[PDB]
Amino acid sequence: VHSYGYKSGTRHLFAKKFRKHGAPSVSTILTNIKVGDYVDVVADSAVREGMPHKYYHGRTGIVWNVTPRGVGVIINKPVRTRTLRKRICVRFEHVRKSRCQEAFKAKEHQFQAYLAAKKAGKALPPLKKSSRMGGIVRPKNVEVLARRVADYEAMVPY
Amino acid sequence: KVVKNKAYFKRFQVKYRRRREGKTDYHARRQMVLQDKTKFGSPKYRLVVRITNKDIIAQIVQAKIVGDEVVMAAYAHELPAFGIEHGLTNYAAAYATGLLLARRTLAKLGIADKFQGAKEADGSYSAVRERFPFKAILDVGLARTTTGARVFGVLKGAVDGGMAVPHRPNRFPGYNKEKSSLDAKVHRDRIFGKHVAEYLKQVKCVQFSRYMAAKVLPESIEGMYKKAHAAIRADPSKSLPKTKKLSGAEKRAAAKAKVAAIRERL
Amino acid sequence: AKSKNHTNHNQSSKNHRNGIKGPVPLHLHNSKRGSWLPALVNARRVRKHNQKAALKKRRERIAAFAAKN
Amino acid sequence: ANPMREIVVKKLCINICVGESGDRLTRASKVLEQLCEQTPVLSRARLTVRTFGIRRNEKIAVHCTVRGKKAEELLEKGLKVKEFELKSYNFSDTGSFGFGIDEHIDLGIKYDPSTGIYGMDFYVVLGRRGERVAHRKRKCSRVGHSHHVTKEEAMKWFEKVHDGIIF
RNA sequence: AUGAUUAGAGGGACCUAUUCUCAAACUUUAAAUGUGCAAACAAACCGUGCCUUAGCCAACUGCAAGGCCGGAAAGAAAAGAAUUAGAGGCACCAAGUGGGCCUUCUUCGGUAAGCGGAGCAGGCGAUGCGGAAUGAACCGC
RNA sequence: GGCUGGGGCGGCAUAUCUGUUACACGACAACGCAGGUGUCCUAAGGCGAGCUCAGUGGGAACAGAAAUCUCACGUAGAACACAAGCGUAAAAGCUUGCUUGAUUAACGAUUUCCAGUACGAAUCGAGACUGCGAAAGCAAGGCCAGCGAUCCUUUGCGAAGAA
RNA sequence: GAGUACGACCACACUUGAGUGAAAACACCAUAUCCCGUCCGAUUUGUGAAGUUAAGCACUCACAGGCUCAGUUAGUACUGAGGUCAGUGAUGACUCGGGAACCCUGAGUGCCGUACUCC
Repeated sequence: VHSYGYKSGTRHLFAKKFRKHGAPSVSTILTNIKVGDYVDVVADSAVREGMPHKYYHGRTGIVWNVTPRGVGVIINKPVRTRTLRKRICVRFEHVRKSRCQEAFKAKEHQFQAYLAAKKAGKALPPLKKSSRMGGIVRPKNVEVLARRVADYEAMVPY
Repeated sequence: KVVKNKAYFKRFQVKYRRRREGKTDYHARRQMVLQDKTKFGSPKYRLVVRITNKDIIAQIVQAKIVGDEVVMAAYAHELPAFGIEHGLTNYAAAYATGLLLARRTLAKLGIADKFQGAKEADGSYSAVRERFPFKAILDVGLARTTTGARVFGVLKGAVDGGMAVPHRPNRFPGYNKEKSSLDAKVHRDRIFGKHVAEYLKQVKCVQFSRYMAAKVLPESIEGMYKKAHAAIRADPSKSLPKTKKLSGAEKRAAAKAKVAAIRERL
Repeated sequence: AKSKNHTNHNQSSKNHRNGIKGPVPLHLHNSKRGSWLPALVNARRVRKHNQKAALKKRRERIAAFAAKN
Repeated sequence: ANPMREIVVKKLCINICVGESGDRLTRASKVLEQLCEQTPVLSRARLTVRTFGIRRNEKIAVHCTVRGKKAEELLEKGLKVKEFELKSYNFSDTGSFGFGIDEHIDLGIKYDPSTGIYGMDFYVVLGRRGERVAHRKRKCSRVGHSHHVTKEEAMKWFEKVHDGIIF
């Protein structure tokens, strides 16, 4: 980076992948964003206006303001001794709802559905056990490890 | 020379199926489907008018990710139930469709008799909007929107049916454009089919063969549609009564046989 | 004399010596002045009516207490 | 199996190239209206040359397109000039024709002591009735290989009506 | 693909398929080390709960928001399924410093340099002590 | 004046923009590498519609390697004021139509550089009056370099009428 | 089992050469008073329905090109941590760990919604 411009470092970060070129698909226009929701900021390059800065590409935060064509996101940018909490304004083409929170909110459902399942039983599925615990092994086939005379002429090709 | 070179297909990117097939204009619906993000999932409909020669289709379509969904759908070919037996693709029928769609959706959504809209179809332009009427966009498709075009006939078929479709009386037939005013007369004549009723009398083997054979008098036409209009409004829901693939072994087996066949001749 | 030197050398050792303080919680500063206004207005038009209803409950719990005893 | 696929003449395109604008162009523009009965569109220049003597956007040529009954009778009227004989060198791989026609007076129009005598260029496009598929705005797609007109099939078509050819 | 590039063959140049050899300012593909967030107490999850709106819509008890009132809460199971010499957070006032240098690894200019210039870190500077006979910086500490 | 492999002479590494160095977030030096900036545009701005480009191949009076017509192919090999990168094919390119969103915009917030100061440039908004479009929508210049404190000078708004 | 209208993912869908297509559709098509638009009703726009599956579209096919997934390439290249390790060096192996890519082989050749309709 010689010139320290606005979008000074990027012929790759902002390039579209090979044979993925195109303008943004419908499915990302028909997503809707509620305030408080987590989001990935990934800048699409086929929409000029509204891009996030080079730093924010690839981060996640909590949407806060929602405007007709815009959004806004709260992202943690570490600075000298501290993390400022930055508010950026993006055109939502660059925004995708994050799956980050997901496996947790699925752990919470599979607890409650578990709990209402014990309430009056029906019992419950069995608890899987460790693979690291003991056992006798009954080998179906057994072979020998050795270094072969032939193994060396394979490592000098040609 | 050869520009279909092996490396050409290799880096080639394909346009969307509906673009290859030439069916949808993606820079268009992408602008039609979109909505203010502050309106979150708020349902937004659009009425699509697609005229396939020998027929007309007017649908009211909510658009969502898994796919578009259709509230109700009207067709020109359902008009014979209402008394329109000939010229189902003309402007007059294009008006009835969309008067059928508009009245069939307002029964669908339950609005029913609350919104009616002008029954005289002494066609004229009015601004679109104490309750605010049901609102749907017109989706032209790939048609050229030239003034007079039938796609905008369905438009005021719906408007006259109570649906609120934002428009300006710019492309309706009978519009000067030298003066900003629409002439409702020439537009009415086009609605009830006078443009067709005048062009039979001018003919009397191929052109209008079914009109002449089925003995429609050019004078009866402006009354034929008029009865069908008031019939659509009464009963909306009345309509027309009532190689196997080769497997992975077969493709390969047929191939090694085809080679050994010609490998045995030499 | 060449005075133009630039280094990052000792820095991230200094930046972590009082540590990098983690972010401020979501609940702490909201202060929505950004903001999309017609939603912001309709938020205060409610947030007033929640004051009356909540300051009324302050009175109904004064009576209901002295009512009890 | 040949129900719809008989060959027909889709368009006859006339071209008059003139390396200059001005009178002789405005005159030849009148040579076409008298002939093909349509107000012509005049080409411009795509690039400068400096040998031909043409600069860019100079209004070089005046051409016209002709379809239907005007096209057949004008084809005949121009194909009689060369006496229904032409060289198979002149058949495109797409099945089309061309004619020299150095004299439009040979095409039947009375002379005016203004315009003079111009060279004409006739070119004919033979196609089967199904080729809208490649033009229409919606659902546009290829015509298909079996259905194209061959260089040979256009030769026979010309040797079916007003016969004869030379190699 | 873009840009370099050697040779023969097949159908003088061409055309076709290969071939030898490359790229900091080329790339289909694409690591290791990294980097953003999340992992249960102002939170989230659940409800034919209710209130409020000059927000959305052709709806209307749907969606937005601030609440209220109930529900449950391995306080986070099982699956290798965390650990901590983990008191978090805020503030006032102020000094010195703002010539650095050395090293593993990465690294640019130079034939090179005990040369000049950077990256991630560790040191000397400021610190001895034990060791490499001796040495600022190496080794152990 | 200054920077400066002593100073001088030269240069501009002094304010700056794209690619690379730069080590797959961001950040990163040199008188390191390869180029730019101080402008230009009432259209080269805004919008709707129609179209497809560079090139190749067959064919057509003169007419040829090269003019214009026609057909086929054509993943951008063209173009987008300019350096470079990125992005774009029923367009962001080309042709054409109507236009002045290149105005005003209540002291809104935010990014970039960063001390999280200013300037420059930019993003997201709310209000006014609008433009193009059937409509959804698009537009507060031409994305992103093209620029300016205190003081001083200078122009615009604070029409008339009423209380 | 299919068609049409709208579609989501956007080649397992494309490209080329063949083959076959019940009904209904789709389309090609016939035409140019009226609305409308051009040099040309070609595109387009308005009227309609005499003809054909020829073409588009749907389907099948090809030891087809491409593309998708999995193998192999290969625990090789590379790489985080380590040495008072080897070597004059260039570099390399080793130790605790992560671990590729093309060619090459085999297998696949769209799928999923709403609405209306055909046997």
